[PDB]
Amino acid sequence: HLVERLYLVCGGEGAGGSERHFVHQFKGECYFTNGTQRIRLVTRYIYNREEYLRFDSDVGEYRAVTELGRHSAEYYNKQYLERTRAELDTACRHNYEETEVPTSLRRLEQPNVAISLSHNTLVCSVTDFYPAKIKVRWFRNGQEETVGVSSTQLIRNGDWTFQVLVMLEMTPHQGEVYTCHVEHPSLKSPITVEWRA
Amino acid sequence: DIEADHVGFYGTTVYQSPGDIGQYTHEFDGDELFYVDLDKKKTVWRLPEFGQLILFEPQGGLQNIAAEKHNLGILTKRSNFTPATNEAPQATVFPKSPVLLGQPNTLICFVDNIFPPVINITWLRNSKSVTDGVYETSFLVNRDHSFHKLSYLTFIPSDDDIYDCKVEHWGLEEPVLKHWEP
Ligand SMILES: *[C@@H]1O[C@H](CO)[C@@H](O[C@@H]2O[C@H](CO)[C@@H](O)[C@H](O)[C@H]2NC(C)=O)[C@H](O)[C@H]1NC(C)=O
Ligand SMILES: *[C@@H]1O[C@H](CO)[C@@H](O)[C@H](O)[C@H]1NC(C)=O
Repeated sequence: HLVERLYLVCGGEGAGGSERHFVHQFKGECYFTNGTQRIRLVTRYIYNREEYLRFDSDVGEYRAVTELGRHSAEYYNKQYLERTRAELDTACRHNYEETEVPTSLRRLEQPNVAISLSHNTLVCSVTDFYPAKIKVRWFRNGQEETVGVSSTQLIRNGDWTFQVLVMLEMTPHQGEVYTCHVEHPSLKSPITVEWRA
Repeated sequence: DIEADHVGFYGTTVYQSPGDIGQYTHEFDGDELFYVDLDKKKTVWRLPEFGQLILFEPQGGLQNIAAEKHNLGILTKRSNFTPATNEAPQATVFPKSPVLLGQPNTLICFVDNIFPPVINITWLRNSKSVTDGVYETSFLVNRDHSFHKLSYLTFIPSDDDIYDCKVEHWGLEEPVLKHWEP
């Protein structure tokens, strides 16, 4: 049977190129550590770019972040305090255990690996992988390089895959073998690609 | 910055006026799960297999947006009608996978520092605009309460084919092009 994703309730206050605009935002954030052993709930209310009001479960109540929210925090604590507290279980914990566990956290996308040449530099391209955790290693005739190794930051593609580029500072000699070596949760054993001078 | 293994945004809402522009999404570990189309009242999953076992009632998006319409009115007045500042976005173009002659690929335009969340991202091949094979994410939230956004173009890499990612935004005097070639 279909399982329902739940949401954190936005509480309400009491009561164009050159045109002015006005913006408001609400952010409901669930922080999980070791599955659902530690949950932290943080909800934010923001006017334009100024967060003025926050619920943080480590605090236990709404607080004004700036002066704009001084009276907001007193209203929200009267009207939504214990509803928001309970959301830690009815929304964060439920969503992780019942909807992330069977989807987001079972997602495994294996990386693709290709070496190309740009003294000189080898570029190992590691692409289309999910989740983010990965290790990339360079070897030269069976021995691991550690000096001369640099990588780009992790690139988030937005489609639930990442990529990264890992570069090796190298001078090609002889008939050496350079190997790009990738370890990843989708892979029971590493993927390797060899490049020969 | 809070330490955690995982982060769900189970409720990200933005509303602005005038113009009645709003958005509701969920994210997990920084990727979009879905947005509620607020006018059609339906849930639109980032990848279609997300909704095969899981359901999200669009009414939750409607709840959040109505509350935010109300909150916008109150806080606008309390701020003495301080207007938002139009930011200048910045774009980076890169391929989804290594570029290979004749092998279908995806060009990705990442656009950051978007605020307010209203923008145009379009593509040009050899200075001519391209509409087929184009997908665009929702506005995705940043720690500093700006937004980012990605547009995707399907392409066959060839020799000296030339692409530009074109961004127009209120914070830009003229559209900025971000170039790209293999
Ligand atoms: C996004 O693109 C649309 C279409 O190009 C822009 O809307 C047009 O704006 C021109 C600019 O003078 C007007 O003359 C037209 O009447 C508009 N046409 C339509 C169909 O909307 C829109 O302004 C762009 N947005 C931004 C932020 O630049
Ligand atoms: C409100 O904003 C107006 C417009 O800029 C400004 O001139 C005025 O000083 C402000 N008034 C009060 C009472 O805050």
